[PDB]
Amino acid sequence: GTSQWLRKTVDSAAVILFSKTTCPYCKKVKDVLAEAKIKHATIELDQLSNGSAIQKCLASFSKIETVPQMFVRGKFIGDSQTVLKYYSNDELAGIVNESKYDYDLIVIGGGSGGLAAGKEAAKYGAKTAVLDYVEPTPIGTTWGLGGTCVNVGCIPKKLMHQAGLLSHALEDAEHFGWSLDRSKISHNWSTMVEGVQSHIGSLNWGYKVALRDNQVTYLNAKGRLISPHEVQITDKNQKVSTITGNKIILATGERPKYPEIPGAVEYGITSDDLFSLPYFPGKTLVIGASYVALECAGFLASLGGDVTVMVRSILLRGFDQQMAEKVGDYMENHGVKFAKLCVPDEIKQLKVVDTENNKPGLLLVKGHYTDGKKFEEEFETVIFAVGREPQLSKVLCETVGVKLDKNGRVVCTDDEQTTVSNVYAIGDINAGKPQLTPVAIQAGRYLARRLFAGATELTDYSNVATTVFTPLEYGACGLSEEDAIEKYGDKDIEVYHSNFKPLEWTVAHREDNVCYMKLVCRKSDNMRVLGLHVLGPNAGEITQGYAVAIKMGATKADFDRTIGIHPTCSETFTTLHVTKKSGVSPIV
Amino acid sequence: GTSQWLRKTVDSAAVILFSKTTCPYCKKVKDVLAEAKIKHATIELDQLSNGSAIQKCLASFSKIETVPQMFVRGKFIGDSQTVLKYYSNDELAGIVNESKYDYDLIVIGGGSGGLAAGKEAAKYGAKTAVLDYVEPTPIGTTWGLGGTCVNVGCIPKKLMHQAGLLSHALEDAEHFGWSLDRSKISHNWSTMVEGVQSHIGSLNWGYKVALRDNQVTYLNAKGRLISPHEVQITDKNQKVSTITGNKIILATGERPKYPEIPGAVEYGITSDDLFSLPYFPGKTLVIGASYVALECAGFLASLGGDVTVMVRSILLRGFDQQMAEKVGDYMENHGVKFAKLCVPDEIKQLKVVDTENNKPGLLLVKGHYTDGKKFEEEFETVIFAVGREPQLSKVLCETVGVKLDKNGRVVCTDDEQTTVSNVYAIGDINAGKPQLTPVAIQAGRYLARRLFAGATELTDYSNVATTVFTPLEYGACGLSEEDAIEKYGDKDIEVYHSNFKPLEWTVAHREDNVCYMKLVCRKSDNMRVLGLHVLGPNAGEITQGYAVAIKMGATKADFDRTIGIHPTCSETFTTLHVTKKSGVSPIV
Ligand SMILES: Cc1cc2nc3c(=O)[nH]c(=O)nc-3n(C[C@H](O)[C@H](O)[C@H](O)COP(=O)(O)OP(=O)(O)OC[C@H]3O[C@@H](n4cnc5c(N)ncnc54)[C@H](O)[C@@H]3O)c2cc1C
Ligand SMILES: Cc1cc2nc3c(=O)[nH]c(=O)nc-3n(C[C@H](O)[C@H](O)[C@H](O)COP(=O)(O)OP(=O)(O)OC[C@H]3O[C@@H](n4cnc5c(N)ncnc54)[C@H](O)[C@@H]3O)c2cc1C
Ligand SMILES: NC(=O)N1CCN(c2ccc(F)cc2)CC1
Ligand SMILES: NC(=O)N1CCN(c2ccc(F)cc2)CC1
Repeated sequence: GTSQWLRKTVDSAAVILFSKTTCPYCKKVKDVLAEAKIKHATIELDQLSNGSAIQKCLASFSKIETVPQMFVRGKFIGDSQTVLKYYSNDELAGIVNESKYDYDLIVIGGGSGGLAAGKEAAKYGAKTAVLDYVEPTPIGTTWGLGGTCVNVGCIPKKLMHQAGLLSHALEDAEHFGWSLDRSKISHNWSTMVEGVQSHIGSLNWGYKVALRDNQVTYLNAKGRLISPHEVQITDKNQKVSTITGNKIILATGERPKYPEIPGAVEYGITSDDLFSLPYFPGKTLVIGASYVALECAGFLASLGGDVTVMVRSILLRGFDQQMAEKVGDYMENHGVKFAKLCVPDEIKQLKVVDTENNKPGLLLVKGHYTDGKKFEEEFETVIFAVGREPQLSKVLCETVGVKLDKNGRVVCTDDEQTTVSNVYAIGDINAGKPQLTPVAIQAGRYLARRLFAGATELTDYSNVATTVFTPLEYGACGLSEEDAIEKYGDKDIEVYHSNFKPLEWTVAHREDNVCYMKLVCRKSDNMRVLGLHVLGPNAGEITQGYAVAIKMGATKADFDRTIGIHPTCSETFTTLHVTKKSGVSPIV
Repeated sequence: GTSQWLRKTVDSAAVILFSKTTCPYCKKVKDVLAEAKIKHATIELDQLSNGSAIQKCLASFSKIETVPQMFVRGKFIGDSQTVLKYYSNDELAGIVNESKYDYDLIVIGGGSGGLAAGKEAAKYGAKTAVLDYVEPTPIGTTWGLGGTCVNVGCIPKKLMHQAGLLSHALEDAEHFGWSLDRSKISHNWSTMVEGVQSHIGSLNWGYKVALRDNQVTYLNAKGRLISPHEVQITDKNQKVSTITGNKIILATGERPKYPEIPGAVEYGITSDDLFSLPYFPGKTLVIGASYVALECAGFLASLGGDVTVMVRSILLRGFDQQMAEKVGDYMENHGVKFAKLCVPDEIKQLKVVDTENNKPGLLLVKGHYTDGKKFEEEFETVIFAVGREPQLSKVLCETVGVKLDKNGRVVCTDDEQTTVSNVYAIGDINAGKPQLTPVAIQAGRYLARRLFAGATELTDYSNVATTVFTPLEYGACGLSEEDAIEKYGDKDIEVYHSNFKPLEWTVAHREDNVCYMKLVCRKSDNMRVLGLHVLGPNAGEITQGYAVAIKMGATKADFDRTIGIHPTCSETFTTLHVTKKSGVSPIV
């Protein structure tokens, strides 16, 4: 038990010191390592439950049981006297640097998970390389270091969401006594894209500075694992070479899909292209019904665009469908048009994009509805948001032995290990996990600590909260109502719910009964809260704190005995009492 | 145990039915009761663990052990056959209305607590009266039903805070691509006040409708308790009379204090006057440093005013002082002037308020700093925010025997009972309790259920979260850092903290390291979170959900294992790691 943990820690750590906070020979070794700029992990035995047992297990590697023991890459290096001997004879640098591999860790993919893993590993003395490359889109769009969320995801899409929210703030301001005239104000797309892109550029540069300051080697190159320890790299000049590493982390992410129809690749775009587009999209068709599809359609309409969404079946498949319907109904009342039960058959080009005068082209979209009727209409821009997929055949030679599932994602143990013992996978390519930026970051940092600092904590992937940043936002944590009913039966499920109205909406004359919240609870388990759902402003800020309580097993009685903060939207969760079974209206 | 509960429940319930969900004779009685429009409490014995014991205890009152059994004001009325006999003989109506008093419940005070208590009691059949009166301010200001929060508190102050927040939204809009010119836009005070007051008026009316629809008698009269069961009332024609009630709830609240200096009452105003003022205050001095003082100074500055705050000693006495200093520094960097360590000596009138042209007057303020130097400056408006106090020698004859503390608040047991057995107190006048609207509402509703429906649940007053709505908002739950250190010692306290920057502030070029958050934890109790603090936008929405986790005993490990929602401000709580003891900078 203790002995198996110690064996695993010693074999995998790059540089580690076993110590006690109270020993001056420890302190003497720490100071030498600091002065020579040797980073390392440290385990203070006097602050662990069974540190006395660990102290005795170390003798199986060092033949000693005493204070100060330093190891390098699985090898006992010495006690206090021996380390200082190496320091005084200028032998230490070569000892801490000798390795059978070029790197202790190679990270393939420089995004949310990969950068977090690489920076964390280097803090404990692991010699680390991070590889990142951005394959251009069909029209040629490319970007810098940081991954999907930083460049073409959460960061730019929430900034453009905020630009959309400010249109209603302009409207509201007149009712609160400000003298502007909303009807006389317009939006400039390229001015907003320039501000968004300047912030993204400061993030690209910040990550490059962070890697340099942690002594991480950054290679802007495409990586390919050709055997358990060998990574083939190709650079911007198509020069090819090979580097080796002890541990490997796969963190290459996904890219958008295109449907298999004429004209889609040639004449449509995706979210990869939208966030740096040099011209306003104009009259726009969004094909798809994911959160990506609805978030993009929502802010385009708030910025003054003429927007239509083509929905194959339902909105937000996999989310609570009552909440999904309320989200779509709000968008439809505030401008967005919906072509329901409809799919596209072909895109025809009518005008080429005017790259000179900075204007979109013009397209003819032909499709059909699920009963057979026809769809035909012209648009200036067509955006595909019909899902995302990894392309691991680009990354991973089949002979290496890493097992994939039927969707091409990596099959992992609960500690992110693949079917190849030294190879791990994190982020969106880890099969079956929520595909979210904070999950990738936690997985990457927690893994680096297990590999290189002797930690044991695993990532917990259950009950991870979400927020869809549609014009009226939707936050959730836990099960949808229909999933709870399927798992436990309707008779064992109680749902408390209410409409509400933000105080900010009263003077602004906004809608009385559109915001909505509910708690889905299990009767036979002390009214345990299985899922929480809220539609309203600032939904992500509302939901986050409740995720801690749900992690600890909150019940309805816990929400009842907690007192609200007034005046807020969030406080409505503390006084819910209308049940769905009762049939009493939730309006206020 | 069971028998003492049953006797207390039977003695004080107005109309109560003991029942079982499965018994058709009970259903037969229920149907009769609401056809005759008789409201009542119900206790379903099959839904309780010791229902068999309660059923045997009922025989001590009725001489029978079966269900249904119906009681009125402590008296057994009959089983199914007997109730129906009274019904078909038109005797039932007189039975259920027979009382030794005019009312089952008289509530003195029609505010947050009193309205909540009165409506809840009437739902279980208590015949209820709610008394409310508004003593005019020195300049004559008065308002309608609903109490301090609704008319001169939480509601108008947050609407005016929102008006101030919208000025920075106008500034931000240009950076996000909108074409307005912030420098050419101004604010109209009276347009704002008209919109605020129209919403307040809809609340006044809504409460009167609510009382009518719950069969509660509303008396717009001043009440005075002259003996345990006797309330003397004085109406708006100075007509005086007496009403009697079984239970009495005191819920009369507080009003603002004035300092004992010349000119203060004659020429200054308080928050009671500010929210309906017919002219913009102009150049304004705020005397005081409470949350009321800083919130009012904050929105007046955002609306274009020239504002000074005169601080006797410290800001936000009783709140965490690091956070208080950050709140004030932000205010001072955005225009609010502070006269520190300074008190007023006299207010001189230079111009009378111009009631025709709708303009303030002009005042000379003279004061002094604690070292003796002099303060002298002119202002158009002087607002006193130097505390609030009850005036129970106005509500309560000393001969009744209700004990007060040295500050004039009512001394109560943990079930809100005064030293007079039928008299209870809720809300701001209950000594030692947090003075907040949701606390008063919870106390009132829970008390009504114990009096008239046999409930046992008490109000929990510990770890109640707060938010101060200054221009940058400050939310908190639990102990300040200095209180935690005093209680447990500095070596048992660990503080995790970080600055942050809202994503919304990046493109808008707002400040990098002004928002701030920390967790104050107890080392020897598994790093229990003793206090949570955050300074930033939407701080009340951020804080609320974590108050459930703190109620449940959250530790630092609970925050660490919960995953963040991205991009939000709140997610920064899920990844904190810099400790104060380490000396590492919290900047980002
Ligand atoms: C439009 C959109 C909006 C989103 N909004 C949110 C949101 O609000 N909140 C949220 O939590 N999540 C959001 N997400 C999801 C989030 O972006 C992902 O969950 C996250 O980026 C996954 O991180 P990752 O490390 O797995 O991969 P990525 O961030 O995709 O990084 C992988 C990197 O590796 C590179 N790479 C690929 N192959 C190779 C190779 N062979 N060699 C070298 N480098 C390679 C890729 O080009 C990329 O730069 C959004 C996603 C999209 C598309
Ligand atoms: C400026 C300001 C801002 C505030 N902001 C917040 C905030 O954001 N959040 C928050 O939680 N709290 C806030 N508060 C506090 C909140 O207003 C109080 O905690 C709450 O109103 C107390 O309710 P209550 O029922 O105890 O008394 P009140 O609401 O004051 O109601 C008592 C009522 O009884 C009446 N009355 C008095 N004497 C008699 C009598 N003899 N006969 C009949 N009627 C009588 C009074 O006129 C009044 O109408 C604020 C307070 C102020 C002053
Ligand atoms: N034919 C190929 O296999 N690719 C590999 C990736 N590619 C590249 C481009 C830019 C960059 F900065 C890094 C790498 C070059 C061509
Ligand atoms: N004790 C007195 O001298 N009363 C106090 C009550 N006051 C009044 C005014 C308006 C109202 F609607 C109800 C009552 C009149 C004078």
